[PDB]
Amino acid sequence: TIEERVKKIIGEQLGVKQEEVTNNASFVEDLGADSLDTVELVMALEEEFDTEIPDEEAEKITTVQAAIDYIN
Amino acid sequence: EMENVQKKLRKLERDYYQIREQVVSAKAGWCAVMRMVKDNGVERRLHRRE
Amino acid sequence: IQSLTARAPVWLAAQDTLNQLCEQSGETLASSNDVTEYMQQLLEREREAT
Amino acid sequence: SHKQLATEQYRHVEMARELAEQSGASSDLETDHQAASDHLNLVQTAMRQ
Repeated sequence: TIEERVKKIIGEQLGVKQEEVTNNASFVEDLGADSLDTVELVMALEEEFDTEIPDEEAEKITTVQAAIDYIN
Repeated sequence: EMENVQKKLRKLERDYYQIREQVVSAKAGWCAVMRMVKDNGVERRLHRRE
Repeated sequence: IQSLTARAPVWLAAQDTLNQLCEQSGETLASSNDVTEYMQQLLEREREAT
Repeated sequence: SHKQLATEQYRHVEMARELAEQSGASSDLETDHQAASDHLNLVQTAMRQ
């Protein structure tokens, strides 16, 4: 469904496939994306949904599941 | 004066929008190159971090 | 930050050469004294093989 | 700057509101002062009579 956006974009931003990401893991260390890569991921998510996410809320996406939690 | 700064905010917002497309489109290609480069080139030969 | 930035490139070049050198050998170096002792072991192997 | 502008607009609206009250008070005072000027002329007239 609409989550297909996130679970797609994440992979396109991290080089992993759609099913590679696990909800329990964390982007910062368990996916290999460093600070710059995570900034790029969150900002691409911002672009895709034509919305805005301030720094404080944006910093709360270190886990895989959060990417949908703030979305839906 | 402040309404012109608001309209400045709108102009700056569209500039930000442009920059954002640039960034995401660039990463899409970085992905592919770093996929192919893993044939031992990136290890130390191409990645001349100096 | 200016001091660190001026210093950085030299340290990085030195590290690349060091990594190449020790990886070329079987043993991994960690200090000046360590490099010296490796010199001595190298001399002993010279004078046996000869 | 966006949030500052939003906060400055909220402050601007508050200063505009208090001046609207003083503008009304000025019109009431103008009405009272018109009556005051009339009262002075009425007293000057009474003194002459």
